Amino acid sequence: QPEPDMITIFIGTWNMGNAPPPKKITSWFLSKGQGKTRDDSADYIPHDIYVIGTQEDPLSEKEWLEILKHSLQEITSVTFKTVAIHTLWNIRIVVLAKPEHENRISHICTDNVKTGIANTLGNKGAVGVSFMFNGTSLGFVNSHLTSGSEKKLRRNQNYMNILRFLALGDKKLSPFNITHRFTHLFWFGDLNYRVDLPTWEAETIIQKIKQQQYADLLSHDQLLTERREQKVFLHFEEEEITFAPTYRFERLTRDKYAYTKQKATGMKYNLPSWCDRVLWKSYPLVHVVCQSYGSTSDIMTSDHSPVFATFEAGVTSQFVSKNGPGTVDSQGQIEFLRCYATLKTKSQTKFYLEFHSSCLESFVKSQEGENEEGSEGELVVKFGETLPKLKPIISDPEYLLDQHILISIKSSDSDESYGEGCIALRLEATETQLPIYTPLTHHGELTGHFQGEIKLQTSQ
Ligand SMILES: O=S1(=O)CCN(Cc2ccco2)CC1
Repeated sequence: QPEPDMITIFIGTWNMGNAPPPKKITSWFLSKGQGKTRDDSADYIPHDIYVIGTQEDPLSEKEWLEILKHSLQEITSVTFKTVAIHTLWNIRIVVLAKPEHENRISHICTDNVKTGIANTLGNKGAVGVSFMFNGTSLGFVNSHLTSGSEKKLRRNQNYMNILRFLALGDKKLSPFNITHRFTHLFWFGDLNYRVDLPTWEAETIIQKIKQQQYADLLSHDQLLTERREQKVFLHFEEEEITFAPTYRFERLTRDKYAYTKQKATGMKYNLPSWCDRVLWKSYPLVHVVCQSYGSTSDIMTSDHSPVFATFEAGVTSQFVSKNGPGTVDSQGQIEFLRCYATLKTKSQTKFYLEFHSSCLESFVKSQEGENEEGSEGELVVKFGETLPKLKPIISDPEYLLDQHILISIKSSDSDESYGEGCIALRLEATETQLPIYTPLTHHGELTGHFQGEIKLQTSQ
């Protein structure tokens, strides 16, 4: 039985509004309703992995797992295996996989982050799961961010706390947060960003939704505008939204948006909004294609509609050679030429690099770089031809061209990372000097850039 080089992944997010689900939820897992929907001819074809995020989930883990498994079994005639389940308060993540994948999945991790302080600590935060699928690392985050149209900056702070503090993936990748630890990272949930239009415009917004005219609403969606201004979710992707706002509905129908202020809402308006979202970030030049992104129309127990997204995702095999794992493959090498980091910092410490990759036996520390002043005020750290030659464990180009090098630039004085990025080895040529580039981030915000040239030697 050959190992796959692609899988499909289902991502669901549903804020259940503290109510039990209806008896049939299959439309969610079939990607049927409004938006980018899945073709009927695929209904019996199981996804490889199903990741279900709920918020305001009133069920026990047992109760929800039985509903999920019975749902998938009815659709596909396959009995899915539970990879992981993790709950923080009423925020939950379930990962299910086809039974044939059970011995392809390992290194399963779960964690949660509680956001806020005092008043604002006790119901918002995130849960996550990570694991390896053969040679590919996968991370999943379900977050319930702060509510309210006038709290976008709190949501952005919630995001940074979650990516800083959620402890998933390989703990040896110590300079890197979750935005660099995975081949593919999916971040979804009730992100709670709203359509920022005046309250007086509520009925006009409803009119537009009835006409399926979303453009003047999406141009005011806080998540898209905050992303465009680089305030949140830097270097993440989202499919185009072509489904109606998923919040706030009257329960038991989808015919009415319930937007007006009530004692139950703290006297806040809830204008129709795309609260419920799926975003992703994959390493450079790895295959990832969104094949559905939409909302169900027939699940009406909550004031939110469920959201689905599905993806093709490239995966690699657990490579063994005569040499690595457990030795190098002298036929292989990675050289950096003429590299420099440009940093936004005001500090004047010396800096060194760390190179991390599962194609190395362990991470590699560089010598300190040479600091110069840039023309427009910046710090330029030059490494010259001084960088250590990296010795991959396997030299086969079918393995090495699919790998990635994570880079951290660290202060000599504090050993703290001032920026993290990632370089793909999926090059146009081997034995050839080629330009490389990554932006550098720290705590998910832009801190600089790293650019230079690479020269990769494989056994071919
Ligand atoms: O780096 S990008 O692929 C990120 C997405 N966009 C920009 C964008 C549009 C809306 C919000 O942000 C193109 C460049």
